Amino acid sequence: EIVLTQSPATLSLSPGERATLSCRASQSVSSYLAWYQQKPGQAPRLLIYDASNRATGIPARFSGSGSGTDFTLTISSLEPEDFAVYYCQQRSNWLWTFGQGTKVEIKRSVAAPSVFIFPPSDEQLKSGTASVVCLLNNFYPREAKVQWKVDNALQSGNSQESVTEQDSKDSTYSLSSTLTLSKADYEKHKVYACEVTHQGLSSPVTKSFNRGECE
Amino acid sequence: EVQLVESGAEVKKPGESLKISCKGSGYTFTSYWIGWVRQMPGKGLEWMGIIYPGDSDTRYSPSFQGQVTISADKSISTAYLQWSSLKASDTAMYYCARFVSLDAFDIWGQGTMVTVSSASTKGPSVFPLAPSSKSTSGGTAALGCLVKDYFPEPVTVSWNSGALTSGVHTFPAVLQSSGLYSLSSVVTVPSSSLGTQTYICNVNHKPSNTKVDKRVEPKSC
Amino acid sequence: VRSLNCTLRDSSLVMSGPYELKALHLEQQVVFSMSFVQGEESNDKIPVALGLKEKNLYLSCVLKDDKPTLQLESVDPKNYPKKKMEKRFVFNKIEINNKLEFESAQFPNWYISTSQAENMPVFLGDITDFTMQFVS
Repeated sequence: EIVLTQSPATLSLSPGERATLSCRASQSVSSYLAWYQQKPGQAPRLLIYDASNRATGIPARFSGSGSGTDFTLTISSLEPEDFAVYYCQQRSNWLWTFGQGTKVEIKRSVAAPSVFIFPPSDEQLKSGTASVVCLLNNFYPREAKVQWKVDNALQSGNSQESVTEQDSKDSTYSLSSTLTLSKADYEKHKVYACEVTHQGLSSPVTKSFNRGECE
Repeated sequence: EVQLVESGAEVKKPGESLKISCKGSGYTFTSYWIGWVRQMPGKGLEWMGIIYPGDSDTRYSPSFQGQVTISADKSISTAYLQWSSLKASDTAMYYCARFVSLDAFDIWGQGTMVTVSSASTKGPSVFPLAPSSKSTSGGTAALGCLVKDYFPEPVTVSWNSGALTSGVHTFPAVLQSSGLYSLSSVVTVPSSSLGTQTYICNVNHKPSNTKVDKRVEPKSC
Repeated sequence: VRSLNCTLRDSSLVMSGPYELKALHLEQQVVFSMSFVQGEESNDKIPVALGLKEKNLYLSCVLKDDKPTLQLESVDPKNYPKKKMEKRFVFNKIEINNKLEFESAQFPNWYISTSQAENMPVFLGDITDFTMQFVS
């Protein structure tokens, strides 16, 4: 069985830098190895076929090489539209497989999040539910830890988060976390706090509010 | 132009049958193999199966043998992919692509999203996320709208009718245990605008034919 | 153009992938639709083109890198087969004694060829000669 394995999973590099992406076959294979690009929101497109041949329309900054088990895609100098996900692919007889993908990501300087918290709306309280939103704005790198505490009890299992794609202007992430409680559970407790840990912060930041303070 | 066009997005319940289609033009459909590829949300590409439209020679991936059927109608230049009984785990984007002898997929369809849930279409409630001292930094304030409990994707959000685009972050939706989605949109503004300039999110959810405009008010705290 | 359905065997062929052939030993053999085409006829050598039965794929010869190479190639069924086949598709069928040879017109002295070993691909260059079994 032939597996293609790509490395690294995330390749963080500056715009303008050279990028080398690796695809390794579990066993030796012909050099009929293809590479595809998938821009965010889009269908894959063919970039390279038979290891080193650019497909029609593909700019000259893309190259491929390799043979045996070891394959590389090289982009000589990264442009903004190069920051995307790349997959290698091959076929042995009637089996086709893909590597798991490498995401080419924009490296930039560290940036701490601005942390903001939003208590429940009055409209939502009527409805029977309390959603508390913690916002982490314009930070780098992607890794961040958000913890919820209600009267200092560390919360588990009642929050979800998501993260935007790198900002087109400053290359940062922003993250939203939502704690959701029944109105009943919300009125029991007093203090609602979002605690944020990230590489740009010299100590964790805690944004909080008290059930009665915002109107 | 050489082209493959897939059918539109599907939202189905589990246990339902489904057939999606992939139609080529600008070349001979009968002369080239056509593959189907699966991509789960946030995941990689996985090859499902392949068919030669001329004679409908069909080969499947061992992990998809017997889970799906791949067919073709040469008179319509159309290949198909189908399920008898959908599960939630079939929720994915599905692509069709042409495989040429130089040993690659050289032309791809635009994809078709398939979402399998028992949830019924439902428009969102939209709640303000008020600016205050809890959302201020260095002369600027953050405010937003929470877009809660809709199905299915997607919703789009604008601010002040597209007059305000700077500093806007609209986040990916999360699927709640509910089976309904929820998302937030925020924007950061000069705190000195809070007294003078009204802020409104315009929330569209085409599937439910809803459009909600919610004014976002400062909170004194 | 006159066509016959026929197979080839060594001194069997199978479709091992979507545009690949392999030679091995025994009944899922590839049936070719052989056509006689314009070119240079002389003692026991007839121009031929090889297509697959009910697949619009025809064997052809190209330069990959800068070496002539054998590939199965996609073609429009409306246009194919035709009597004036393009040279890449043109194989010079040669019969000596009781055995056949196919020589790329585009690149003389290059032949359809198979390995001695089992399950190896069919290639342009080692057995250069073949047996034909004509069928319904």
